[PDB]
Amino acid sequence: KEAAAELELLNADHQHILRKLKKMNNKPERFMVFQLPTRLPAFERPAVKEEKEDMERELAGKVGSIRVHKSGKLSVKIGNVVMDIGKGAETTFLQDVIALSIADDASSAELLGRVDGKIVVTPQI
Amino acid sequence: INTAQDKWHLLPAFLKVKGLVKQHLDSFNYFVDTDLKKIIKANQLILSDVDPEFYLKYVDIRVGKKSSSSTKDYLTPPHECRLRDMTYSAPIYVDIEYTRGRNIIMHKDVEIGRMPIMLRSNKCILYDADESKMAKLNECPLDPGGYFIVNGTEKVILVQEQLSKNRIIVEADEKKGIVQASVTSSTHERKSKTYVITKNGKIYLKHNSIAEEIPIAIVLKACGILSDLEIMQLVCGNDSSYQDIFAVNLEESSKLDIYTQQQALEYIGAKVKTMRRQKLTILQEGIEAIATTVIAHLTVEALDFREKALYIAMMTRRVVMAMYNPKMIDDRDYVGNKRLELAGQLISLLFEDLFKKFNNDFKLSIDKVLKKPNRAMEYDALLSINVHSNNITSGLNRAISTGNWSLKRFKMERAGVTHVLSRLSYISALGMMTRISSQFEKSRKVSGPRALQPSQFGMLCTADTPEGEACGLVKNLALMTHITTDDEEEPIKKLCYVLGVEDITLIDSASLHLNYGVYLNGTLIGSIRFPTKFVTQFRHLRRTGKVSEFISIYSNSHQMAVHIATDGGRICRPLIIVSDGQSRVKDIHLRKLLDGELDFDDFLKLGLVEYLDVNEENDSYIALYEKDIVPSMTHLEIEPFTILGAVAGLIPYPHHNQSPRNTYQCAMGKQAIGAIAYNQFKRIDTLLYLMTYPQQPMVKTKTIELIDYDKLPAGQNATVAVMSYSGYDIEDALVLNKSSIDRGFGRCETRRKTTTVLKRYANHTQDIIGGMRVDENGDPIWQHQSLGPDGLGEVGMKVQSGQIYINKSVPTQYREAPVIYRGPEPSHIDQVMMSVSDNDQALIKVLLRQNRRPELGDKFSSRHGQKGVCGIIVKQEDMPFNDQGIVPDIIMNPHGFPSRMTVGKMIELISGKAGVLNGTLEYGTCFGGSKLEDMSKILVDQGFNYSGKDMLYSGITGECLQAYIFFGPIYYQKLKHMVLDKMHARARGPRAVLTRQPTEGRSRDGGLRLGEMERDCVIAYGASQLLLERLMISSDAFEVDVCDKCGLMGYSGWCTTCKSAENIIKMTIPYAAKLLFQELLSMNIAPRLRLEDIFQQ
Amino acid sequence: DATVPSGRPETYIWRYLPAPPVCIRPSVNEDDLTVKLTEI
Amino acid sequence: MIVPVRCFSCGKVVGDKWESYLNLLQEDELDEGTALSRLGLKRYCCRRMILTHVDLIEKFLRYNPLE
Amino acid sequence: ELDIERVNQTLNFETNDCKIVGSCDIFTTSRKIFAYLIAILNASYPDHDFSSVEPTDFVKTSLKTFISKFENTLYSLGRQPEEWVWEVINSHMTLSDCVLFQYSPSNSFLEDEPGYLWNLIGFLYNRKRKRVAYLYLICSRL
Ligand SMILES: [Zn+2]
Ligand SMILES: [Zn+2]
Ligand SMILES: [Zn+2]
Repeated sequence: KEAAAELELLNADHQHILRKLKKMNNKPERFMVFQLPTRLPAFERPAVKEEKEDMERELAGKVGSIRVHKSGKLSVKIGNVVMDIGKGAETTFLQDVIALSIADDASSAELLGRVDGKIVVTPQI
Repeated sequence: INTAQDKWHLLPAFLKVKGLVKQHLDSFNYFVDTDLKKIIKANQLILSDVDPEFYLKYVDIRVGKKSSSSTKDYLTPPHECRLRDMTYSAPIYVDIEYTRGRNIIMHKDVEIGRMPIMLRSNKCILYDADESKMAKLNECPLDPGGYFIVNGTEKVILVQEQLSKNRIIVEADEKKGIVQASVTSSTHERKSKTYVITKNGKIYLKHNSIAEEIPIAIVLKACGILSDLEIMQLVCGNDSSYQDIFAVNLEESSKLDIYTQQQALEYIGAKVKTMRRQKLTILQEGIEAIATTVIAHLTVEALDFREKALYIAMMTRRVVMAMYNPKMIDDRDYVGNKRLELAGQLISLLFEDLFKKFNNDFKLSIDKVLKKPNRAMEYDALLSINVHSNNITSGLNRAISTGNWSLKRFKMERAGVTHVLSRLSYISALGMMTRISSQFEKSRKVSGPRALQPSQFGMLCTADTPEGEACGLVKNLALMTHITTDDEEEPIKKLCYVLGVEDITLIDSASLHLNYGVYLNGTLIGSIRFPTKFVTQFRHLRRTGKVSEFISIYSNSHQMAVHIATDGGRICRPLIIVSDGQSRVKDIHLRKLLDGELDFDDFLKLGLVEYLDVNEENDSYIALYEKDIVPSMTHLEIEPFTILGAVAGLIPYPHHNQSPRNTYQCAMGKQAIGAIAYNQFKRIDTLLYLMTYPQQPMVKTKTIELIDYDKLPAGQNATVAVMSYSGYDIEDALVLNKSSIDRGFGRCETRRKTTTVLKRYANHTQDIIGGMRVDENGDPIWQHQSLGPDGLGEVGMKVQSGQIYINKSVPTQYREAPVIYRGPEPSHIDQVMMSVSDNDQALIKVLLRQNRRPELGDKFSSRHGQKGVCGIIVKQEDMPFNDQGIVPDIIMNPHGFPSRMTVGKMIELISGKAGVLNGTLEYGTCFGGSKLEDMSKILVDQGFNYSGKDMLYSGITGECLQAYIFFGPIYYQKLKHMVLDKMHARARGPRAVLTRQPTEGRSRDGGLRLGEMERDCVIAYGASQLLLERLMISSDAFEVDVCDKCGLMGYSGWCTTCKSAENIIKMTIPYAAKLLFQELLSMNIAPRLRLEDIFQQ
Repeated sequence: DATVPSGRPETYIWRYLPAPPVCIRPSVNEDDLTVKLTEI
Repeated sequence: MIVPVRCFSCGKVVGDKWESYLNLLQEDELDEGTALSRLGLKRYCCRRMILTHVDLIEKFLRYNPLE
Repeated sequence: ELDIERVNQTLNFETNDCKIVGSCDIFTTSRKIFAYLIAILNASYPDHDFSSVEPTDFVKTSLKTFISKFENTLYSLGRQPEEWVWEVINSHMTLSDCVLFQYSPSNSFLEDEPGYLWNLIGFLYNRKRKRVAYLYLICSRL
């Protein structure tokens, strides 16, 4: 029964990730730390989905897409590999902000924003 | 053509490429190919303190091959090393980088000692020998290998099992000793062991490098966790029942007024021992005690004490759960909590410390030339290597041969690490392999480690164990098992973050006990939100072989954890994966497995079968047969009879017997005698019991097909009439046929070796072999009848009880010290071997042969634990006979069946009888075999009764017996316990020079001890002069001279402490009481005898 | 009970030490006691 | 190691029926139980003499001095 | 060498509450020999001057009398002294035709070392080979 309970809670976290992403739009300087895998597919050449599946950074932009499925779910695809997504850290209690460090002589701690939550993306093994 | 009963063919596919001695062979192959490098790299460089420029570093290492040689070196073959009493070994070629003069020089192929190599491993010459090369090298291809030949004696390193090393184990009892071990062991970077104990309801932290134990709140503050609310959130959570239990430990931190990590570290900085070298502060010490002193496998490297603080917090959460519920404790005897330490692991402990002590003793002699004169005369530093290279050889050889384990660096003093390989049977050589030792054999308890656990289903053999003083402390591994190989875990850790854990430095300590946390080898790593999706995607990476097999993941629920173990020494067991109620191995795969292609480990790569750990069997639900697969199953047994090991597969129909009976067979299959090897006539061993005409069992087993037992069997098929006869078979005695023994039923043969070494001495004089001593003409005297001209006895001649067969003489006078055959029966010389050992001195081994037949008193047994002795031998016209005229070879009493409940012996006889009438050998394999309802079909087909009961006539009176006699072939095996080697008797003989009582042992003249419990018996009879005679008059009587005024004992009728022979009385006394008094006078007490007259006046 | 002349309490201090007979400690190889007496 | 000359339970001579037992199985092949009856081993005490005989003299003779 | 290493492995051991450390060594580097041995003493213990006690107690005793109690103390320490040692030190030095000396003064320089019990120091001068062995045994207590 337990795999069904984690299915509906992921289904509960898929509406809960859509509200907290759409409400967060255009509220300035209010962030969300969210976890990607350490190694990404290559983009000078596209590593195909089953090849990135096997072995398991400077980039430009428009590297992926957060697709909203018609049924109830969401799935990040980057390049051509397809990942799955869930609000999967915890309901955090410790309060979180983001601070920019400056190296040597313009030395400043710029306070950017405040973390809403944390969502994770895993490869769809 | 293929069906549900054909998946057992994976078991010959498993054992083909693996074998049964792989836990010895793979470990030694791992050591000489991987772990030799990881010892050289751990201490590569030699630093000369005098002139810190003359360094010396070892580039790499290899055994048995020079780098310039394209071929492996010639080794003396393993059988020649048995005969010449050498050590079967191989040279360790290191090559070296050193400094000489003013430039550095590489030198190639320095031999540093010799490594005693295991048989059938990579460097052994028996590796891939095609059974015609075995014959040239005089080796048996059915020999298992897996052992060492050290000084001729073949020695096996047993499988040791320890408790699980780097994991947490919770104990408890009444009086509240809730202790928590964690025996930390990074190789010997540190070897440490912490505790956590509750005293007075207050949690402490004991460690053997601390003066007095630290409370628990001021040691998490010694780590980074100092907020003192999160300590109530790392060990309690939101559980209100646990917040009461830990709240006493909070205020104790305030009671010592400890509030910061600076002040917390300074508490334990003044509690340490072994302050030696640096004179650093208590801050610099207390921050070092958390670095690499308490939990040593979790070394910290920087400021972040987070995951180590989370370690001690998750230890003390398991304490608080144990205080609340006292049943949340860990079984110390559970098989998942064990690690099996194999032979490569032990030799890597041993070879490292000798290479430590090599490099220490080479450094303290590399400076004994530098600080001495002839400064300009440089030296190559490679001429003192052989000064200490005979300590690598002699320390490896001694520790295997003695079995002693003296490791100064590692601090372990284990005894009984090795054993001599047993050559009683073919089964003894294979039962001494697959054998597991334990740590409990120093201190005693009741009903703990001696009870078998249900967690050894398929992992350990459920019947092969000794009976008596070691029942359940020696144990045996099953057929389809595998011991896990230890592998790297930081690739496995980095796979966990990609699969969706988030790191322990990223997670809030408040909400940590709401999600399952993953545990890579007991260490908390992250916290997954969706665990069963994480576990399913980790099996799927293992079944596709991306991440390795022998990497087990299991999702606990009460701990709410997801454990991932990858360390070595776990016991796996292959199972067939089922999915959605359907076994994944279809009949197309068994069709491919039979006809050559797609072996075992193609069933692993293609995702069909799977190794399961003991722990991963919790997260499973395993079907036994294909008809039992319900949709909630997740595995299927390859074959259920592998619950039993190698020795317990000899039993026919074990599932019909009672279970203590199947355990007595395992001890007695190793004791039965038959064929040993194919070079059993080319070998000269200490005691070798053979059988003349051994037969393979009529009822056999799949398990003895696999281990090739029916090519070197130990026993004969006796015709057995189960009936009561002659009254000489009452309580386990068995009636025997005389005409069977005359034809060779049960007739055996003993072989014994005798080694003399003609040692040469420092006086340049040598032991010599004498000559034939004739008398009165050219014929020998009695003691030289079997001698021959060169003093070594002639091959084929009969030696008997007093003659000489090696006439050696020691020193030019020669003191004659020949060997004298002192046996109660004669024996023919069959093999005299003249050779020279390694140190160039003579070595004579003489083998002596003796034929012997069943006497009254030899032990026979069936394969059902029914040991028995021969009670009478009967003339064969006195035996009962059927219509065809068959008489039994053995008659067995019907009274050994009802109390012992061996119904599987009643099926061995019918399957044996129906099979021999059909012409086919039958099967009595466990949970299967041939069926009684169609063995009784073959048996009516001939015209015999279905039940195996025949109408026998009486041999004595001629008449029909009034019962039908259960009659047919049982396989009997003859044991080594023979009454010729057990009957002994002593009238008078040698006495021990101290106690002057008769000597000890059997192989002396003798002396039977009458001790402390039969003395009690004859006091109870009141027999007082027997007790006087049996204890004093005929054990140690001693006429002594006491003095009457002193009470001390004088010599020769003369007292010494008063110089007079005047009042000396002469008495008879036990000599042990004389020896007592003169040991009391030396301890400065004086037992003064007060005497008196016996007779009234 | 110092009526016996060995009663006296100073007889419990090792002034003199008896060397035991060689029957008590033989030599097969020196004995453990024989090597202790010489050391004393 | 080599075939017993006689059956143990009867004394029927079975040592001359090992060389001929292997020829009935190897050529003109039979199913090991009519090759016994063709040699004339009726009693089961005599059939078990050569059916469960493991012949070890052939393997022992591989390890002699070549001579 | 190897045999010298063996006979030094003999002479270094420790029993229950005693620790004996001594060895033998042979190297070529009665009026002129008085300075020839104090340099051996200085190199043997580089923390005490031995140019001070010049008219010392060199008991010029028989080497057979010396090896007698040198063997007796190995019986007395549970060692069972192995005889080949006395050929090995012969085989490098020609033990027969040589003279023995012994630094045993009234108060030796080890009485101030804590844990000192007794010593046995042997000098074996050679003439044809100039090979002096410095056989020394220092029994301590720990
Ligand atoms: Zn007296
Ligand atoms: Zn016969
Ligand atoms: Zn017969």
